[PDB]
Amino acid sequence: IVGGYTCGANTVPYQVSLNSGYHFCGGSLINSQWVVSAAHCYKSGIQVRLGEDNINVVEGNEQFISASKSIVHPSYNSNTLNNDIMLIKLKSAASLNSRVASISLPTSCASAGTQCLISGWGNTKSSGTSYPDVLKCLKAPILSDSSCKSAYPGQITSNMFCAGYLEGGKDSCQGDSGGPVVCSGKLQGIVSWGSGCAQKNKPGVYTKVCNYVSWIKQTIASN
Ligand SMILES: Cc1cc(Br)c([O-])c(-c2nc3cc(C(N)=[NH2+])ccc3[nH]2)c1
Ligand SMILES: [Ca+2]
Ligand SMILES: [Cl-]
Repeated sequence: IVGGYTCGANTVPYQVSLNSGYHFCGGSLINSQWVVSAAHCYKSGIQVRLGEDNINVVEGNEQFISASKSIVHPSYNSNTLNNDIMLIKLKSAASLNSRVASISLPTSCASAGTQCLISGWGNTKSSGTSYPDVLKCLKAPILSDSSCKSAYPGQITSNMFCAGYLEGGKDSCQGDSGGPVVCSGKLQGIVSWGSGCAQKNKPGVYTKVCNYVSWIKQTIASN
């Protein structure tokens, strides 16, 4: 997260860190046994780390659970990143409490101007790499579809939306991929891609979760 602030320990209880010997992507807990992340964060050997604040220190509240299976959307296109969503089933259910809690899926899509909270342990520098130890947060609005398409002509599908600042300086970045974009208490986006990080007129692009709620429910119900 570039231009964001320190969230504060456990203030984002649905945030998870996907780990393979190091943090490589974020994710959101939607119930005690399932996490939603981005398809491009897929790899085998994933350990889901819940209740984290400093990812390099065991401070208490952490729950480390191995992934039992990861389900990448069947129509995921790695070249366009269209359908960039993945579900991860945990080997055992997590213990939910005030520090580890799930976030609700939306019933309707959000409108442009909606203010959302984006969080993650991704890079904090737009020109260079500085990875933080604690969770960073950023409040960012959803942009209109015309501004989004004007910024990325021919690359925005109906399963994506832009959120951020066109002046540059505040944005999600590598390492934040897979994490949550929460607006009014509902998970509306998943950190997916963008051109560089925090560059002027190149806002972040997010997977539009409201388009996948029936797919997530049906897939969870059959697995
Ligand atoms: C080299 C590399 C590898 C991976 Br895997 C990423 O997810 C990314 C990446 N760049 C990103 C840029 C943004 C942004 N909002 N500007 C968001 C997620 C990103 N993820 C970059
Ligand atoms: Ca820790
Ligand atoms: Cl277009």
